[PDB]
Amino acid sequence: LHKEPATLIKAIDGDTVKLMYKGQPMTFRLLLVDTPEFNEKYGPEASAFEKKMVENAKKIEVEFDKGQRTDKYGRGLAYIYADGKMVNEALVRQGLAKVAYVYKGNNTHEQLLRKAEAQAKKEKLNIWS
Ligand SMILES: Cc1cn([C@H]2C[C@H](OP(=O)(O)O)[C@@H](COP(=O)(O)O)O2)c(=O)[nH]c1=O
Ligand SMILES: [Ca+2]
Repeated sequence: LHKEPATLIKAIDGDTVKLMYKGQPMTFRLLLVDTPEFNEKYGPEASAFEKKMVENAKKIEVEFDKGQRTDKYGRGLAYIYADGKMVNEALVRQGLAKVAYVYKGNNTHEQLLRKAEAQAKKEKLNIWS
């Protein structure tokens, strides 16, 4: 897997972000996670968390997995990094996302994220409280 440059356009909610990638605007959906919708419990906090993470970054990077790179809605499917820290992993680690939508062939970081989820749940953080 490879990290590729991109620049923030707009944080959208806990697990979607608009980025400029290869010079084109696109909505990215974070692989292997599910945050609550903004209307649900911890939704605003997931949104706020993702936003701060990408807005504070000097460097945003996109990492595609080995399988499909866009979903059925045209959203990019990637791991997103903020100054080298994976946003997908961080959300799970804080108990602001569940590991979710694990499809064969786009699951390189599954076991890393499940480990973070186990730590969040142990700590009774946020959605696990
Ligand atoms: C994360 C991810 C979501 N999706 C699709 C599955 C779901 O279809 P449905 O919309 O039919 O439920 C939807 C979940 O996205 P959201 O959690 O953003 O709503 O996005 C993929 O197809 N591949 C993926 O890797
Ligand atoms: Ca969601």
